Amino acid sequence: HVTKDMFPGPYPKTPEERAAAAKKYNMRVEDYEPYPDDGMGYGDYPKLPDRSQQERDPWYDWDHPDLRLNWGEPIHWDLDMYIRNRVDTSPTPVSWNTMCKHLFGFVAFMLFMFWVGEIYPSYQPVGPKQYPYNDLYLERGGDPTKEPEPVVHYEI
Amino acid sequence: SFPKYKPSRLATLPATLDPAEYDISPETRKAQAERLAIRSRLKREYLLQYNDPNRLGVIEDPALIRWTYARSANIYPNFRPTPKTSLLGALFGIGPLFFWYYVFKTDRDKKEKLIQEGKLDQTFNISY
Amino acid sequence: MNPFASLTLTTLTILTIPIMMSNSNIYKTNLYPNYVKTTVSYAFTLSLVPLLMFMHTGQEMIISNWHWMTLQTVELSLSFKMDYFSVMFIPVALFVTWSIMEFSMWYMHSDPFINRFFKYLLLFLITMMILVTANNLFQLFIGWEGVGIMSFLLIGWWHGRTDANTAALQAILYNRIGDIGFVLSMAWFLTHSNAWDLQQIFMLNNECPNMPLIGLLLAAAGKSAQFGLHPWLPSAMEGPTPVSALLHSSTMVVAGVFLLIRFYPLMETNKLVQTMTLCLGAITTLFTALCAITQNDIKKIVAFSTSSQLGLMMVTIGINQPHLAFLHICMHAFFKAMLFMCSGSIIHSLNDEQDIRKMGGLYKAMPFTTTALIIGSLALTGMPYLTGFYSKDLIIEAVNMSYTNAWALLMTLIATSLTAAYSTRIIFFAFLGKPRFPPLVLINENNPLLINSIKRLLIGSIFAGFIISNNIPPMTVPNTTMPLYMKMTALIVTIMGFMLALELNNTTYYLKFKYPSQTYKFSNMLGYYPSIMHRLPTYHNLSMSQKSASSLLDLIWLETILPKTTSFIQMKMSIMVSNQKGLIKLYFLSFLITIMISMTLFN
Amino acid sequence: MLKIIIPTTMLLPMTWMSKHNMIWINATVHSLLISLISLSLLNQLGENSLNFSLTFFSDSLSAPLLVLTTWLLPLMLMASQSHLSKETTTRKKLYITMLILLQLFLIMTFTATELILFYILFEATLVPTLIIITRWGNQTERLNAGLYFLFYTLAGSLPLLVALVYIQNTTGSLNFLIIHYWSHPLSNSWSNIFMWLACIMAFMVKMPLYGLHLWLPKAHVEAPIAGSMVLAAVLLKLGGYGMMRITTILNPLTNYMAYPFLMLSMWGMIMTSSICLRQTDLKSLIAYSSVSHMALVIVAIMIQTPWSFMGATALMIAHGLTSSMLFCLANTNYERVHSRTMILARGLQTLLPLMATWWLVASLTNLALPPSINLIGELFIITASFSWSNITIILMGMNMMITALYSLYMLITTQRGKYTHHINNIKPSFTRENALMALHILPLLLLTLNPKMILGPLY
Ligand SMILES: CCCCCCCCCCCCCCCCCC(=O)OC[C@H](COP(=O)([O-])OCC(O)COP(=O)([O-])OC[C@@H](COC(=O)CCCCCCCCCCCCCCCCC)OC(=O)CCCCCCCCCCCCCCCCC)OC(=O)CCCCCCCCCCCCCCCCC
Ligand SMILES: CCCCCCCCCCCCCCCCC[C@@H](O)O[C@H](CO[C@H](O)CCCCCCCCCCCCCCC)COP(=O)(O)OCC[N+](C)(C)C
Ligand SMILES: CCCCCCCCCCCCCCCCC[C@@H](O)O[C@H](CO[C@H](O)CCCCCCCCCCCCCCC)COP(=O)(O)OCC[N+](C)(C)C
Ligand SMILES: CCCCCCCC/C=C\CCCCCCCC(=O)O[C@H](COC(=O)CCCCCCC/C=C/CCCCCCCC)COP(=O)(O)OCCN
Repeated sequence: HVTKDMFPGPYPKTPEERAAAAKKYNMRVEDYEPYPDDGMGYGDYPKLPDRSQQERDPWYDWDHPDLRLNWGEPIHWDLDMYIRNRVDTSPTPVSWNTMCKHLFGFVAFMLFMFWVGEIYPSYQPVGPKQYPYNDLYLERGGDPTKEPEPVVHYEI
Repeated sequence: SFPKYKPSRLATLPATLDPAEYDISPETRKAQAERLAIRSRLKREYLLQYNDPNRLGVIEDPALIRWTYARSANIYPNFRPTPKTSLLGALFGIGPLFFWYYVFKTDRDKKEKLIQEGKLDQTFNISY
Repeated sequence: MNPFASLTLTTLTILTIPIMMSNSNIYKTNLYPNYVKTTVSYAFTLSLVPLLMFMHTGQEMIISNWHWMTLQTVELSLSFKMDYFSVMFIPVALFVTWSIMEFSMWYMHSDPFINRFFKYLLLFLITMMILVTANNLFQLFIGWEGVGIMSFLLIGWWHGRTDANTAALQAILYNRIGDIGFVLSMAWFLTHSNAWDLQQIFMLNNECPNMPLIGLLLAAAGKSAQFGLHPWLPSAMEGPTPVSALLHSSTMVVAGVFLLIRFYPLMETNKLVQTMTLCLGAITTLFTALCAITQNDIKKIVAFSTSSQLGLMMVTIGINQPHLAFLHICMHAFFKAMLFMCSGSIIHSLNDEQDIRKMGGLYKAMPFTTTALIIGSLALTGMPYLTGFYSKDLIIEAVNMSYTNAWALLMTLIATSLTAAYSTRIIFFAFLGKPRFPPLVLINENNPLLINSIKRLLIGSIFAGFIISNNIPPMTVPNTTMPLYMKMTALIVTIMGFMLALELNNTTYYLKFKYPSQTYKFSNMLGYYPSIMHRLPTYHNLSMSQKSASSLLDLIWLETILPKTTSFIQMKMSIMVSNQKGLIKLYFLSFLITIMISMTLFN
Repeated sequence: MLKIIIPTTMLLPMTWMSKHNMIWINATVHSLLISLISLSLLNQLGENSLNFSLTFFSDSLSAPLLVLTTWLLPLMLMASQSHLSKETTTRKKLYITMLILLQLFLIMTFTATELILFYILFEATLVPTLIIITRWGNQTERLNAGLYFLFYTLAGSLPLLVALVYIQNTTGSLNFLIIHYWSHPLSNSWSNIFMWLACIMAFMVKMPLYGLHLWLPKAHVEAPIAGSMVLAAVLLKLGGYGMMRITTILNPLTNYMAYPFLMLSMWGMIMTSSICLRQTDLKSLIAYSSVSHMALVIVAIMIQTPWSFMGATALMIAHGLTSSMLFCLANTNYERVHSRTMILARGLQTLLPLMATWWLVASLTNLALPPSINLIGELFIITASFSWSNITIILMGMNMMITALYSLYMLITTQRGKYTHHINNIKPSFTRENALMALHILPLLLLTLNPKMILGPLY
């Protein structure tokens, strides 16, 4: 039960055309800004702010409380990206750049120190363990018809 | 003085730290009035259609249908071949294929060469 | 004859009867939770017998009853392995599950779908039993996926809550990342050793190469919530308290460590994988302990404690002491289930409040709960001659005297100090100060179910460590002689952590206020790992899923190449051909032209 | 075989002389009876085949597909019983006639001891499908979808006819037994390369291969429910069955002619799995899932190892059943909602619990959960590709993770959450839909007990 005019249309250079589209999408004429006329097929669809959908007012009486949406309002091109079940752009207590710097620094320092500790291992002042029968030759692999070189152990 | 909060794409500027609503002019108040007016008009229409005892169906949402049509069936008619679109298409649709072909071809060539030399130790490799 | 096999199969069989009866009439009454609890108790008391027989003789057995299918030279059969690990882990898991079900009969009395909750718990228990007793890699994979699916179903217990669905999907995502490595290992083992059975795998692989072991380590990291894939375990607390007490505390999360234990004959033969798993365990235990230091939600703190213990047993695997890791699994089950049950008791008594900022004086208000929590915390920190001691003390001793990485040594020591510190934080902030809960005091624990369930695990966490330690044959070379300063390093570092945490927590009484430092913000926000890693990758991937894959390639260029170009060319040719004005002058001129062309060309 | 073909033919006079209010009952009963008769074909032997006569033969590859084809028709009738309530008797009888003709053509196709007869019926299966899509379709795009489905298939399959008649002229026979016994190597030449391309492209277009899959989302979205299930369950397996039958004469050229198709499939599985994540439609999401699974089957067939073939057959059967179930569930949702949009109706688990259970089971099966035959085929193909090259595991694991992600996304968006407020026509689910879901799912959990029945001739 929807007319042809209601459906999305190609990006319009003219102001009169722009005004018609802004009225169609139920938003103010100077509040409407389409995607740039590039090769991609956005056409005549408003470029709503990339503001997420988790951080909408949680106390407003939305028509769809779970999605935080109102009936009839324009829908973001990437709503399925922001449904509170996926990526959200909620402002964080610490800046994004400093968060990335701190996390990368911690991980890199941990890796470097693990490698350094691998270079300088830790052990105890003991000699290698001694096993009686030719370093347990028969019990490790077998091959009894080869008569391996016999290793003797030094009592001290 | 305190360190400044620098917003990013995935951490947007908070409304409280935003400076747009501190430089208030009468036209801004008029704009907010019009926004609230159209929002209330839509809300009144929805509520009138929603509490009707005679209605026994789903309230058709023009916004949802418009969004679905824009996402699915309106991409090609607004598509134009441009250097950006052409380059992105060529890259993202050709590069991965040839990259994976080169990787697998090199791996299989190395494996076949090792097989021909016989230095692979394929013992117990019964199932294939 | 030899009741070992009969009883070891009968326990797993009797665990299944209520699932069959779930379509009967008893499912529609209020008798179902008690029915399931009694069934689990009977299964535990029946499975207690093979443990005694193994202790007396050293019985080991594998049963391959049903032959599923043969693929040329490979045979897949329903094979159960009943070695030391399985016969010892059956009773512990059944005991913990029995206590948790009895606790849930009180915690979840108001839930309309309580019967479904108990059925889900039983299904998870059955799947974990299958995973533990599995003998070939396919059955192990069956259990591996079943426990993950049950965790997904139980995390999102409340469908209305969006965070529950988010946490469930996150857990599934990380478990699939681990399953990638699991499947890699399975495929390598089949294509090289020609068998998924553990016996042939052990025999044919004297020097196991790097690839299957790296795959197994990736799977263990995925399911045991190591540093690379840790956040799903702390995020899995959106489910009911009994679920997080049984699944994501002591039984399901030790599946990766158990997988690494099961393949210990191959682990010893490789040196790079041992180093990698030791490093992973060290980094993850330090990171989760550091995060737990400053957490404010009680369940979050205990979840991070669980993650730290998981990292500690991964470290134990790294220094090539798998049996010690199994022992620590057994002890940690007891006392961590205790801690979660006490936390659930507090939460229910304080009207579903979880922040420790609103828990005040409960040392006198809830005497049994505080005594149980104190005993559990002292066992966790490693108090001598308790359940946690017999495992953790030996872990630290063996780690101190092995040719291992030094940074792992330091990280483990700091991690156990921080363990003591956050145990102190829990006790001090939830049982010592003045009350801070709302005025309507609804404190009540006088319910036989809760008291009995707590006291059973109390007796367990007091005596089971001693009993198990002294009632099993030796499997590791003892560290008889050690330096005195290094002999006490665990106790000294634990006492230092206690003192430092208490002294720093007592300073919150002083009437001074100061903005947090960068270290506090880093530790409270979980190293900023959940933020960035859940916003930078996901978004980008999803972006591509709509930009490159869906619109640009499928809807634009793939359409332009084959169908649209053909349509355009045929339309243009049709327009060109069919556009004739109907003049016979042009027709006959073309006829003359073609007559001339055929006359001079085709001859 | 005629004990199967003859009753299917007699279904037509049975339907056309039935009473106006008893066509569905008779068609369902006799279709189920026919399925029971088809069960006898499953008992294959380790030797050559069940060579019934000079025209029809049955193998252990044809037996599972034949049983699935005969079993699908009652489900198609129960699915179509809903939206054909307000249809005249003649048009309902024509619909049942089209379904019966489709089943008969598929049954004659799957045995088809001679390759030209196989091709003739393989293209004959195209007319009833096109009529069903373009006649009993709701949307106005059914015409374009029908044109795409016709032309994508026919353009690929037309060179196949020339290749087949050429092979008959040189080899001298197209009987599959003679073709298998007298097979000779194909030399590396341009003519042989183009013969390979002609013989392969006709089946790769129908599977479909990534890059030629544009017809499948349109055909699946615009078709009615029965057309959707017959497309997703059986009509996609025609290409794979033909490819596994015809790769016996393309050796050893395939050893290096499989690289473009292997790369295309191993990347298109990832691409379509990612596409499924960002989808505003349910039927489109299921169609793209089918494309991903069929790309995996293409990889398996092109590897050409015994484990590859076994996994390919298992995945064929499992994906057919799972996709049919998912399309059934989507149709039941669409009938009440009348919108066909994923986020328009939410939280349906609170209102319809048993349908939520069916949704969960279907999603778990699609998620390739052990020990279901979905994972059996998946894992066999994974091991075979790992033997082919150790680096394929990266792509396959990525596909597995994305598959789990989009399956649980489909479950969560439509079942969990808070219900939509402005929808008050969600009537309780009928017995017909519950029975349809049960009959879809129970054969899967039963076949997981006897995998050897669906593992193909190389078992
Ligand atoms: C062989 C000799 C054996 C003897 C060895 C030595 C004996 C003991 C020596 C003592 C050593 C430290 C003991 C004090 C611990 C610190 C406590 C403290 O002062 O906190 C207040 C203060 C800030 O607190 P606030 O903001 O005022 O708190 C707000 C309210 O109080 C809000 O308060 P609230 O109520 O919300 O919660 C308070 C909570 C919140 O407190 C926190 O904020 C947590 C932060 C403290 C954790 C640090 C402890 C261990 C650090 C390990 C780091 C691993 C490497 C990481 C590398 C990162 C690289 C970027 O604090 C606590 O609950 C207790 C804190 C933990 C104390 C108990 C355990 C500590 C003893 C174990 C450590 C050393 C003994 C090892 C034993 C083994 C023998 C070797 O913390 C600090 O200032 C940080 C001090 C240490 C941070 C080191 C990292 C600096 C990195 C800077 C950049 C470097 C260059 C990187 C270049 C990279 C290039 C790629
Ligand atoms: C306790 C018992 C447990 C097991 C019970 C198993 C029962 C199985 C019943 C299902 C059978 C499936 C159908 C099998 C059809 C394939 C075989 C069929 O084609 O054979 C035909 C024969 O079919 C039978 O004559 C008729 C069977 C049809 C009915 C099967 C039983 C169930 C029918 C139920 C119909 C509805 C019942 C009433 C509902 C109201 C022709 O045989 P023919 O090629 O010459 O044999 C040559 C070899 N000879 C010479 C040695 C014989
Ligand atoms: C788009 C969606 C998918 C559609 C289907 C895609 C699959 C079609 C791709 C065709 C597969 C390969 C075709 C040819 C393979 C032979 C190997 C050859 O290409 O490599 C070199 C061949 O050199 C050059 O490639 C010659 C051919 C160059 C002209 C072919 C067109 C290349 C680009 C066109 C792409 C268009 C594809 C889609 C058309 C609509 C090796 O040189 P040489 O060893 O001496 O000759 C080997 C053959 N011998 C031994 C018999 C003599
Ligand atoms: C969804 C759209 C897909 C379109 C598929 C169309 C491409 C199919 C592949 C080519 C089809 C034509 C092949 C010819 C049929 C095979 C017959 C044969 O093998 O005989 C050869 C003949 O080989 C040929 O004649 C081939 C000529 C090809 C002419 C038509 C070209 C069509 C387009 C070619 C490029 C397409 C390839 C990639 C297509 C990808 C899909 C778009 C042997 O010649 P002899 O006479 O016996 O010589 C022996 C003595 N020396």
